[PDB]
Amino acid sequence: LEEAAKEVADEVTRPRPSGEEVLQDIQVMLKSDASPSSIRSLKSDMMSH
Amino acid sequence: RIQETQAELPRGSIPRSLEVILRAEAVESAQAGDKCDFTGTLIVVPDVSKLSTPGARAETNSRVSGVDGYETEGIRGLRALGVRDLSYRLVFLACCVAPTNPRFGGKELEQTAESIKNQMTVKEWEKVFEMSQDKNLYHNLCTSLFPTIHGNDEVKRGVLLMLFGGVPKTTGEGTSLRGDINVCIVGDPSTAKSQFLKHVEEFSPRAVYTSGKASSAAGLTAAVVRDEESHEFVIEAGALMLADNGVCCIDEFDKMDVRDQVAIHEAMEQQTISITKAGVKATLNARTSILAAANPISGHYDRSKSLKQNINLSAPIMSRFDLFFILVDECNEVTDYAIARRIVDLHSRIEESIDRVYSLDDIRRYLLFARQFKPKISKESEDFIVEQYKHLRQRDGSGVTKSSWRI
Amino acid sequence: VFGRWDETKGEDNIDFMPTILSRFDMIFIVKDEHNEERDVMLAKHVITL
Amino acid sequence: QLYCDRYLCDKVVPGNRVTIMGIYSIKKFGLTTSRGRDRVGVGIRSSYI
Amino acid sequence: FGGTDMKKAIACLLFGGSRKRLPDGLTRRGDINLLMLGDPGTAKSQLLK
Amino acid sequence: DLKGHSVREWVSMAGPRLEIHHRFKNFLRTHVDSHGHNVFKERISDMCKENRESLVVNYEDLAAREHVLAYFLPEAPAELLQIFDEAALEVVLAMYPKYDRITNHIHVRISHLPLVEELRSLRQLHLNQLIRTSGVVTSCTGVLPQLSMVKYNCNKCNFVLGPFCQSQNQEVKPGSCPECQSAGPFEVNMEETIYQNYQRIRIQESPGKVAAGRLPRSKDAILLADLVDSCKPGDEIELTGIYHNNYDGSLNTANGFPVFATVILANHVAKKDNGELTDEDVKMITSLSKDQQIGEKIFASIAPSIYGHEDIKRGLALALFGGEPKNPGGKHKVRGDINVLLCGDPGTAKSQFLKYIEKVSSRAIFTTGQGASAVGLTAYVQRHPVSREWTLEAGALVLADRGVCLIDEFDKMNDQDRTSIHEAMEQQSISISKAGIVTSLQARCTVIAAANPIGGRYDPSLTFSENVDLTEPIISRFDILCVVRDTVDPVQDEMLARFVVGSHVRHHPSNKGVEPLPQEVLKKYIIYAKERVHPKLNQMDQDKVAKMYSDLRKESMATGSIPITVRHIESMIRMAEAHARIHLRDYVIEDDVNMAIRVMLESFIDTQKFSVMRSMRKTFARYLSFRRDNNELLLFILKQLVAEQVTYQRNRFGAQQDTIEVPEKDLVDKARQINIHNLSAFYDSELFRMNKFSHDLKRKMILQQF
Ligand SMILES: Nc1ncnc2c1ncn2[C@@H]1O[C@H](COP(=O)(O)OP(=O)(O)OP(=O)(O)O)[C@@H](O)[C@H]1O
Ligand SMILES: Nc1ncnc2c1ncn2[C@@H]1O[C@H](COP(=O)(O)OP(=O)(O)O)[C@@H](O)[C@H]1O
Ligand SMILES: Nc1ncnc2c1ncn2[C@@H]1O[C@H](COP(=O)(O)OP(=O)(O)O)[C@@H](O)[C@H]1O
Ligand SMILES: [Mg+2]
Ligand SMILES: [Mg+2]
Ligand SMILES: [Mg+2]
Ligand SMILES: [Zn+2]
Repeated sequence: LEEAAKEVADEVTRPRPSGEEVLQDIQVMLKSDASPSSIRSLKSDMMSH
Repeated sequence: RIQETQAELPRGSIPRSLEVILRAEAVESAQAGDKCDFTGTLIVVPDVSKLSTPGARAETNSRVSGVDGYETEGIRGLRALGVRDLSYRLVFLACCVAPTNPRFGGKELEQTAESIKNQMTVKEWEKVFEMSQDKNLYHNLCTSLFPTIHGNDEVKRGVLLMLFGGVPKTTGEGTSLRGDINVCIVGDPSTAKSQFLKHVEEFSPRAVYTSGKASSAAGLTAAVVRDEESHEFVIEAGALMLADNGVCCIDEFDKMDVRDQVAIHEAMEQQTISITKAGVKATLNARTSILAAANPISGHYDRSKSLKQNINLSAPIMSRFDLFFILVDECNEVTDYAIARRIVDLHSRIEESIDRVYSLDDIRRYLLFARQFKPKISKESEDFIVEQYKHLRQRDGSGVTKSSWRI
Repeated sequence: VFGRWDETKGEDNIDFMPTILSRFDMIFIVKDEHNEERDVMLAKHVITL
Repeated sequence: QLYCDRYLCDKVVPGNRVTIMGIYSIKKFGLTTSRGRDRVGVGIRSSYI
Repeated sequence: FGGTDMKKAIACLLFGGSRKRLPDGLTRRGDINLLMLGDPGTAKSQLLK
Repeated sequence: DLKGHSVREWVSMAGPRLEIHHRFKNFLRTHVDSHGHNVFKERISDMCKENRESLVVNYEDLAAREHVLAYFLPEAPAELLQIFDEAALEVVLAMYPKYDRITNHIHVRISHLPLVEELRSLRQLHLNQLIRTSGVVTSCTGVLPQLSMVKYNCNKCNFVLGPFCQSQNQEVKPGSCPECQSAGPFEVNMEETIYQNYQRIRIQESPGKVAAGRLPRSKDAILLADLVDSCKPGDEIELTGIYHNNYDGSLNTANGFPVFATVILANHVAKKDNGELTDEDVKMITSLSKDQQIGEKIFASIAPSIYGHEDIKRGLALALFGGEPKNPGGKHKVRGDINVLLCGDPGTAKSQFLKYIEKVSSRAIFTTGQGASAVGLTAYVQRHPVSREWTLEAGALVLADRGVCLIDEFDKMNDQDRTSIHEAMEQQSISISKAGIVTSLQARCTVIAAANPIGGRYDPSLTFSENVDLTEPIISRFDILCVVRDTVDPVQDEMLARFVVGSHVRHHPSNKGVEPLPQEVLKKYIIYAKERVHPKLNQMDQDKVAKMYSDLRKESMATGSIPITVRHIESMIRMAEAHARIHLRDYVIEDDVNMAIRVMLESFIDTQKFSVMRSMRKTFARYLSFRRDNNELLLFILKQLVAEQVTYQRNRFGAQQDTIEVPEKDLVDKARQINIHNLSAFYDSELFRMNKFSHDLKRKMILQQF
């Protein structure tokens, strides 16, 4: 997703003023409307999710 | 870890401590605060500790010499020659542990009354049974426990009853009922408060004597240190733990800091010491009677004031002392003569001049036995207790003169 | 100073030094000594609750 | 323990109530566990988000 | 209930005056400070809250 | 059969291993019951119902049906338990073939293992054996994720090294990777690894179970994957597990003696205890709510172990139920909490009251004004002593955010404790600005405090505020101020003495209540109070209340007294809402208002000096005697006259006499003064007889025995 964002940002800022020639990495922060789960619920089945 | 007994100490010296190793069956035989005899061998254990200087060291006797590029110098040279420091420390390896002064000559071992009686010899229980049947045993115990003290009979009686103690109980709701009495002696100078406390310390097993401003909270209750060998924590018992099921004798109680008075108060409340320190938490257990001696404010007890106005003990502390004994120096020529006579007789006839009807060992056996009894309260005792309480409260009413402290 | 502003001890009901009372743009004194028909105040509390 | 990154850094201060979204993950620094007095536990790695 | 003048003064505090810095570098504060002295039942803690 | 050479090696062999497998399968299928029920059938049904992966096998019946396995199991519990787990797994798959997608592993726990060794008696004789101990959990880590079936990345070719089983006693380390044959570095692949829950608890001996001169020993246990969070610090548990030695605990590092550290691989944890569900239990709650005397029953059912103090009990019941918090708009915040302050001279059960409230309520934490408690009033941030974790130790006030903060020795707080309590009682939140933390974490507790008066005895000639070491800002934050008052009444002294001596008699370790209403058991009572799920509201009288406050103002500013204020009617509203909640009403009714008025006025009137207290007792007596029947009013008058007489007697007779008496006439006169005029039921009353009173109509005398 972040590589995709880098590409899309490239093709919407194209062309860029000189000095801004190298395309930047885009960090994709992500949010949701789901209700948070308990910190006590962080068992082992949630590892890497 | 054991340490040198007090009678062995030379002048100007701190008591030496050595660590003894207990093995397979001797392994739980010595408890903190126990006077014990250890039979075994003194051994050396290689300990890793230097930088006093390079010292004695071991190395191979084989005459090797590193080649160019591999010169046996430096750390490579020390490693190649097998060089190690010969540093040692002395450790006792005990095959057997016994109490230094056994209570019953028969055999140690759940501690029921029958277990204690079986633990004795035949003559020992002859004596225990004899003194149990002794009419006038109360007076005899008071006189044989405090021979060198003149007068102060009430203080002797109260300290004796403290030594015997009441019955602990647990309520169905979980409330714990204190079953051992605390006594505080308040008095003018030189009325022998410290002497009562010293008598009880030297008589009682599991008795600890501490003073006012010489003890920190950790040394009074509990301290935690880490086990040098394992991942666990070893708990250092303080004064109120070594006095568990015994007596803590706090002399100069009025001079104790509040940071320490709170710890005494907590132990006197719920008979425990909960410690959370240095990685471990643990609820220790302190079923200790307290024998305290306090000086009055300004040194001299003022009979025209309440007990609260005379001692700087906090109300939380005072409220949970069973008996307060005021030892006022009255300047009576007759009592001056009597006290002087007893003191001079003590100093003239040292080993004699005490004729106590029961030896301290006999009383210790007798007390270890009698502490296993849990008397009930009969119905008539209920009724009489209620009547006595009504009278005691009637003492507290108006009209009549003020008492030193309320009922 | 005492707990209730009493007019018998005016100017003695404040224990602030003169250099603090200078720092305050407005100083309000509030009393409660006497009014029978401040009873609408009772009704107001009941209404609000 | 939380691990923030490029623009998640300094987005919050101590005392903030936050809702965190992230990967429940373990530290991967090379299966070299030789701790001292404590840690009787084997196969255990430090968790973070 | 009541306390209308005090409420107006509170509104003035809430907006505040103008903070000046004179050319010599000295500053005049713009913030208003109020003191409420009164009997202990009047809603003046309520008003601070 | 059996009897090879070594039990562990005996059951490691293929023959006996497979034979044990089939024997345990047979036991699982065919151990029916004492009455033909096939307990394992519906046990597996309950397990697979809520995805529980844990099968508890009793030891008693396993020793009954198949004693050879029951002999083998303690000696070689690792292997026998592995066998049991796999046999149970395939039995379950037979019963629920779909269930194999869930956890692919059944944990056989073992209960009632016969011989229980205590923590201090564990030896190396017990190593690698299944033991039962018992103790108290002192510490407990968080649930950690432990590698279970761990896959690695060869970070030379990125091949994922196949799943390796992580044992409890050795760090799994791969050799080469099978593709590129690098011995080189590997890393856990954390996306394809599976983990299991891991928890390390410490269990010491129960302090009661420790001998006279001896310290409690402690052990570490390991909870795995279904056992985690079954224990909490302070729990007394029965722990069954393998007394385990051989993982990495051996002091080989020249630190000293070559000793082995030991752990228990927990197999089974039994918590020895009895918190709220309120399911289907609501109909009986409403049933006794219909009593129309439930209020007195509830007032009578709190602190059953404390004699007397009926008014403190009623106030504490109101505090337990509490009022209605409201915030008109978002700019005017009124609490619903009812805060109680007990100030009374010593030995009057205030500490006992606080202890009871802590027992009966959820979210109650007990703290003391001295330094004698686990939790203090003030927030701080520190490395925790035992967990070593940098934690924000939010104080006692916020730990009871929707509960009760019980503060004993309230008069003995520090300056900073007083500031904390003032902020919590005033704004209902705590403001930290300590380390780098700037936060306002909130504390909406009811504060019940116990204080001793200045000088150790309450002085009725002074106001409440001037014989307690508290400032007015603190005293004003309490809805109920209970002035506890230790006076020598022979009748109540006898009653209390009988009460406490009876308590001491019935709790003697060998062999291990006076109101018109039956007490209510604390269990349905906790549940009843927990029926605060329904809020409550009031649309009732305002002219009576307004007139009452106006009259109170005129009196309390005529007399030079503590003036009634608004907060007194707001507290009266809280107490009315609480009283309505006690009856589950959902509307304040005139009796709720009247009782709240009586309580608010009792609290406000007892806190005046003696002259003002008498005057207000007189002028407001009609408000003050609501639901206060004739029998108790008359008993109070009679006690007053008899005490007057006793003081008169003992002032110049040295002591009070026997058969203390008083005429009929003056009692009649005072009963008229309060408009009784009918004393006959008073003389026939149970309450008259109970107080050691007697009516002597021969001479119009009434007298006490003592
Ligand atoms: N109705 C009662 N009134 C007074 N005391 C009672 C009553 N019932 C029982 N008691 C006993 O009185 C003892 C007093 O202890 P408690 O700690 O309750 O007093 P306290 O009010 O905290 O005193 P202090 O102010 O000195 O701390 C308790 O052990 C309790 O068992
Ligand atoms: N009956 C007695 N009354 C007072 N003092 C006594 C009595 N018998 C002995 N003494 C002596 O008085 C001395 C002072 O006692 P001590 O307890 O040290 O003083 P304090 O009571 O101030 O602590 C002791 O050496 C003790 O032997
Ligand atoms: N008009 C009013 N005058 C006085 N008190 C009021 C008024 N309206 C409401 N109150 C209430 O009086 C109660 C006590 O007031 P408080 O805020 O404690 O004032 P203070 O801190 O000055 O005593 C508060 O609950 C407040 O909401
Ligand atoms: Mg002395
Ligand atoms: Mg205020
Ligand atoms: Mg108390
Ligand atoms: Zn590879």
